[PDB]
Amino acid sequence: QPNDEVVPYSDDTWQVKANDRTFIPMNLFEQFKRAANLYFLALLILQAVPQISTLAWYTTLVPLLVVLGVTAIKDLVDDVARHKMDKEINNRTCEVIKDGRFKVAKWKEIQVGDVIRLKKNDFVPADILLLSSSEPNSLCYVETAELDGETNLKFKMSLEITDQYLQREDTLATFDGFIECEEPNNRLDKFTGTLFWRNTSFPLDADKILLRGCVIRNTDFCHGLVIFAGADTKIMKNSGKTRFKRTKIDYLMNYMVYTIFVVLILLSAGLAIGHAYWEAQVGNSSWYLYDGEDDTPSYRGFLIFWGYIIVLNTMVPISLYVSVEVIRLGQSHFINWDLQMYYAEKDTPAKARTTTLNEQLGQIHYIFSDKTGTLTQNIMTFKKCCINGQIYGDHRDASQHNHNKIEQVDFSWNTYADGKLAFYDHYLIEQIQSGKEPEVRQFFFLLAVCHTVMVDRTDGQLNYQAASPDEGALVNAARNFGFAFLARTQNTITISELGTERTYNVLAILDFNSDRKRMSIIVRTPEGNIKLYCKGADTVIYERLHRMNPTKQETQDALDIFANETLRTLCLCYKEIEEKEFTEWNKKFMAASVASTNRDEALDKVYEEIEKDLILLGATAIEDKLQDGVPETISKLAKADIKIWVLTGDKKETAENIGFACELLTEDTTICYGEDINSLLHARMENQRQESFFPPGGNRALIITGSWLNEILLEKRMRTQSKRRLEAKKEQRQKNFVDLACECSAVICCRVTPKQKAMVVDLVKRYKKAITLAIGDGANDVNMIKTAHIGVGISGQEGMQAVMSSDYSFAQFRYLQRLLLVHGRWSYIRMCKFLRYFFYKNFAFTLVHFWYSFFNGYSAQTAYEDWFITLYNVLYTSLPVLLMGLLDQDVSDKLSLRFPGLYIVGQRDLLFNYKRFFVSLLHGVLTSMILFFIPLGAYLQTVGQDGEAPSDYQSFAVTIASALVITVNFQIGLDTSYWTFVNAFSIFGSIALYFGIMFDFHSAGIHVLFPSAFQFTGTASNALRQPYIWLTIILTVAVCLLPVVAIRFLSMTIWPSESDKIQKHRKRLKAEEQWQRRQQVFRRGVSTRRSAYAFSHQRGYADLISSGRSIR
Amino acid sequence: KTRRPDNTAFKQQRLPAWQPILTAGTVLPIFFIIGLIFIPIGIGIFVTSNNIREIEIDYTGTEPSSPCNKCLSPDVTPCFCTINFTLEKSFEGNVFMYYGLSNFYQNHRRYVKSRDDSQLNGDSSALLNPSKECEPYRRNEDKPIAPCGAIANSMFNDTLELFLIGNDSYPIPIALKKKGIAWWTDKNVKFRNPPGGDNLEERFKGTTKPVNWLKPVYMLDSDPDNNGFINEDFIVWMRTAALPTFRKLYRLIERKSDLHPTLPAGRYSLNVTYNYPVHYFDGRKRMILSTISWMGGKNPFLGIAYIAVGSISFLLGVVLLVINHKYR
Ligand SMILES: CCCCCCCC(=O)OC[C@H](COP(=O)(O)O[C@@H]1[C@H](O)[C@@H](OP(=O)(O)O)[C@H](OP(=O)(O)O)[C@@H](OP(=O)(O)O)[C@H]1O)OC(=O)CCCCCCC
Ligand SMILES: *[C@@H]1O[C@H](CO)[C@@H](O[C@@H]2O[C@H](CO)[C@@H](O[C@@H]3O[C@H](CO)[C@@H](O)[C@H](O)[C@@H]3O)[C@H](O)[C@H]2NC(C)=O)[C@H](O)[C@H]1NC(C)=O
Ligand SMILES: *[C@@H]1O[C@H](CO)[C@@H](O)[C@H](O)[C@H]1NC(C)=O
Ligand SMILES: *[C@@H]1O[C@H](CO)[C@@H](O)[C@H](O)[C@H]1NC(C)=O
Ligand SMILES: [Mg+2]
Repeated sequence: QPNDEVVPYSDDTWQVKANDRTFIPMNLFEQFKRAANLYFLALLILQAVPQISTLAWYTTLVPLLVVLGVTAIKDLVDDVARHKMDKEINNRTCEVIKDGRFKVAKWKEIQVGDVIRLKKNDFVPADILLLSSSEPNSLCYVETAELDGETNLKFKMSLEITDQYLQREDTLATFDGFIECEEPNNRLDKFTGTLFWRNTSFPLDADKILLRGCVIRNTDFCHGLVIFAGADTKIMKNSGKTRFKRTKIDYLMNYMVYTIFVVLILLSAGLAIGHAYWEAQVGNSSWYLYDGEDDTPSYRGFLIFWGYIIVLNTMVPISLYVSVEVIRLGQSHFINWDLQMYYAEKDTPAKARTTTLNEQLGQIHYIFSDKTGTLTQNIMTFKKCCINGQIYGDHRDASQHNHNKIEQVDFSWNTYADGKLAFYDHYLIEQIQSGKEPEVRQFFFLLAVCHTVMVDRTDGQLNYQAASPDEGALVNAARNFGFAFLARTQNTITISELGTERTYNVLAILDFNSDRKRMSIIVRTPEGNIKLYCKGADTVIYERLHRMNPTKQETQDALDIFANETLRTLCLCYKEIEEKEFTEWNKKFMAASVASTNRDEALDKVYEEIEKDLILLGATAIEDKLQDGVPETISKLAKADIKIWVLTGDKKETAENIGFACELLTEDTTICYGEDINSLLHARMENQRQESFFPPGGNRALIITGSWLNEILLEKRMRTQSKRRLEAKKEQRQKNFVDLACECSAVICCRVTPKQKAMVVDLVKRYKKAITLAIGDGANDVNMIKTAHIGVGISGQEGMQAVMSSDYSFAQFRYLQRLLLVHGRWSYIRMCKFLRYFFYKNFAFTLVHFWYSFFNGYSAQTAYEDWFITLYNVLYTSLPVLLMGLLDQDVSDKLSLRFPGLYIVGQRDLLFNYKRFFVSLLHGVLTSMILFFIPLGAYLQTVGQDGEAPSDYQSFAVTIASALVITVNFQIGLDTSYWTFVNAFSIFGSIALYFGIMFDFHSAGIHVLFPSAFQFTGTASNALRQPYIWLTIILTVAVCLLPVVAIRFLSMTIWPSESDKIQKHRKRLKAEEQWQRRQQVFRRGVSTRRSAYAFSHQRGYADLISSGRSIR
Repeated sequence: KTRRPDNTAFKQQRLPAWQPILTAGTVLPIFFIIGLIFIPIGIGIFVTSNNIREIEIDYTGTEPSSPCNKCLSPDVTPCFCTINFTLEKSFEGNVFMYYGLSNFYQNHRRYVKSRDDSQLNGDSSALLNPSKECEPYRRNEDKPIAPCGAIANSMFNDTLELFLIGNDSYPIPIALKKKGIAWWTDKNVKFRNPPGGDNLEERFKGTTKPVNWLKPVYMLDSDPDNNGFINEDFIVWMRTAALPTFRKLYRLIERKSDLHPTLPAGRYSLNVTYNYPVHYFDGRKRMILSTISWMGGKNPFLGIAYIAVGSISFLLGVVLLVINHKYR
């Protein structure tokens, strides 16, 4: 029942009249969306209440305004960058009618029902109705490589009435046509409508509708009437819904901000309880601590709880969000700057068009790739051929093999030949030139006749307009080998045989169809003989061969060799037809042609009658050229433990060939189809009415058509509860397939809709909880690009449908190596290094107030100067961690491509867990103990006691702030592995900036201006002049960092990471052999193990030549 | 799309960088030079601090048999407490006299902020309009308190005197210097008298004294350079202590002209006018005499800490060395 040849759009009125057509909201956006921004607005209120305030309002506005200002600045450049992205690439213009004549118009100046005009190689701006075209009968050939993966051309026809009345420009303007049709739908395979014009009703079908993703090919100009436009086009209806993408760590940081909030409430409540107790047996007896306020001890503890919320508020960071997005913004610019991801051929650099999803590039689990245009160049070339059992195509010279290094064959002896055919084999040439083996000549005569392509000679260049690239590849190849298809007529062809102008009479073209898997042509030679020429699949043709076929075995061996080389193979054959035999068949053939009741099946029946005894000529081999480095990229990302799935709208045969060419499917893999997959899933149902679907050691792959994908996924009061089983039954089936598909080395989904592509991506996100990357080109990949965690749009081409909806955009698939292994892998290390240290330096700084609480009566007296808390998070500790998050490198970029195994670190979320989070909080907790209790030990005794003795709170505060700044800036130097000059400058500049500003605040000049704000006048000069103060600062820093160095060394010595191992033997690594294809896997024992047949083509072309529709 | 990126080290992300690796030969040296540099410093601090000559007398007299418990309940507010202490070893060079208070939370937040710096800076406006922070001690009856604040109000107002009991048994007075006991910045920058006039009487017009103070701030001292907001004892107190247990410089006992020790070993008597009550909140008043050391003062904690940290660094180095050798 499921059909492997069609895309299942089914399992997923409108009226058209012709020619009758910036700072206020951003601050609010970052306030509400972020809980921390409202937290710091709440603290401002608590800081303005004199009953509870323990820190000046300066302490929070100054960090907050800087944080708010920097976020606004970043949001501005993103707004400007996005505008530049849209404007500079949406420069698409189409000719429209709005006055007496056509005139250039933008794609956005297109209304529903305005006559337009397109030229050769023009993308269709909107779903239109063919009104007229240059070639006869108002035909139009369009390639839908962007609407689906199909690489062949499809012809479209206009109404017989619009063709003969809207040819001229003048009448197109006056065309007042009324169209009723369905409302905008997503289903691209038919169109229900009617055209009311000239007091008559003309029904419409999809054969008259050009869709937006189409590209006009082989048509000088075509005029259409826009039916739908913009988001109403059937391709945009297939585009998913844009969602706000967030990283796996974005969600994590929210949980951690809530954890520090809970800790802050609990610490404040305990300290508030302690103060309530302290005020009972100590504070109330202290006459000097009399404030004339009849406050009960429990009221003072309640009243100081808000004091410790304010004092300990710096526990939750005020610069976490700016720091994270400033780091991602810089990391996103390294992608835009990478010259190793710059495609010079199309002048296309990589584009990080979302500056917010960066560390997720280092966590990808599954890649869902498009085929047509993403893994391929959309180029097919004739490579090899077997003739009489002799394979031609190997590097050969003269009449015997001499050397591998062979120069390109010289086609100068051929008049029509050009350089398009890069053939390295001279032995074949003597066979063609010598003529001692006429069957070699007959082999290439077939390729010049058995096609159905068209020829353009409007200026003498003999251009071939092939609807099938396979035919274009073969017809071009035969043209170079001396057999050129020159001219075509309804009844005759004018092939030139090595310069001999011979005109043959075509008696019948047995058209091609998917289930037929072959096409034939019957021609009458100039002598008068009738010959039938057939090319097609090896399986079908070998069922219709003559009994006496000596070359049958040798040709079969060549097909296996071509199949093992990942080439698309066809078998050639012919037979002799007697005059009496043909006229008997011709009489039946004509009857099946005129008989329109069952023409499709009537013609097929008579086709089988004449294709009975065929003599085998040989076989061809065609390469569908991949993009460079595609097999190399797939092998390396497999070493990174990334699974690559191919989701394409192209046929099953093309998808399987590219799977073999990409090395995704090898001769070891056993290929399972929808028939096989469905049976396994069923057996799992009755079995349960989890065991692995396959033995663990086997190698397997799934090639699944869209019809079978719906079949296996069940996507082809009483009502209420009845749905739960239907939904629950599907959900069990959805999970069983994902477990099955993820048990396979490779999975290929072919003939799938844009919705199905996103569906497959979404199933893996749901049932595997995996991070997914989707890469593709054209509008049929927009749905999964928007669905995936990361969406990459292959740029550099002429259609930018998938680029606009993508997170990232580079031209070549092979650049996925550096996007993940270099940029994403580092971005994850750098993001996690930043978070590991960022929460360290905020706990080490804030927990000092907690330890000082046990010596100041739990009174929320700050252990620092008021202005040190103001500038700590923006000046003294901001820059160094930003530079590490933008410059750190554990290994080289070249050494991180050589070892894709380093990528697995971020897939498993090993560098930043909830455990790594609490270990950095314990690191900050223990640092704050030493940062306080070492100075406390010194200050409990004599610390430079003379007239200028710094034994006071202010000197105590300056000492702890000095040791803290040195310690947290020396920790970031222990964390840094890539010590740049800017990294060194920031670490020592931050320490130098603290001392420079502190001495400026603790100065006579500023105190005179306003004594109230600055209370620490002269403290730094006195405190930092004492040897004990510096001996205390040095001891504190040493005790804070020495245990860290020992732990880092012991951890690196006993449990070295993969980066550590590579760095140790970095200078002793020299063996890096380049990737190589499996050159030979030939074997003996099976005549045929796999059919490498592939042919992209459609019905209806033979009927165009048979009649005069396509003949001008 | 756009043109080719420009090949710069930063943008191509290949800046000249030093790649430090925590190798066996890069971290072990720092665990030994630290160990070999911290140990001698700890010995130097420890031995030097022990060589400092110090005596500490607790004259709070909270526990009976101390001969001035009579001042815990001073029926007559002039209460004089006398304690005899003996210096077994003479004090050489300049000697510093301190008073210490324990369990005196001078770092309490409600206490630390109870001052008007603009007033103590000699601002005319702040003299007659004390800030709200010194709220309980802004105004006494109608006019504002000159040193407003819980800090100025709770000023240490004990008087300490030292006499040398000679062989004749006649107490010889010991000269005590009350000048140069505060920070120079505190004396000459932070604390200023209100402007204008030449007599402090008119300058501090229309202000009351702190309620706890016996006499106004006019005559904190007879010296015109040591009275007002620029009084040394007042400024020493105003500098709040970091921890509840602290000591504040009281007097300087300058080195004698003769070669004899400034405080020769013998019998001494401490005559203190008991004025400051601290026994309510379990406080302890003390008198400390300490000699000057060119390594600051007496800090045996830093000496021991350097020995401990230095010893552990050497111990860690050996442990790290063994671990590395096994995993070489
Ligand atoms: C000296 C005895 C250590 C006492 C702490 C007990 C040990 C402790 O809980 O953790 C030490 C904390 C955490 O601070 P650290 O970040 O320095 O500790 C981690 C360190 O980064 C390791 O190396 P690295 O991977 O980061 O390069 C890491 O290895 P790995 O990732 O392979 O596991 C390991 O993670 P793990 O624990 O296995 O999850 C931790 O030990 O702080 C310190 O480094 C020293 C803090 C003490 C500093 C003041 C001295 C009291
Ligand atoms: C030394 O300082 C202490 C306090 O540090 C002074 O004791 C305090 O004296 C004031 C009066 O000057 C007392 O304030 C009020 O006195 C009224 C009498 O008008 C009295 O009825 C109230 O009890 C009220 O407190 C204050 O209570 C008292 N404080 C203590 C702890 O005793 C002392 O007078 C000062 N002595 C010298 C010589 O400066
Ligand atoms: C202290 O000395 C004085 C006078 O020298 C004497 O009257 C008193 O009894 C002495 N007290 C003690 C405890 O020695
Ligand atoms: C102690 O000092 C006071 C005041 O200076 C004085 O009156 C007294 O005579 C001195 N000697 C004592 C109390 O033995
Ligand atoms: Mg594509």
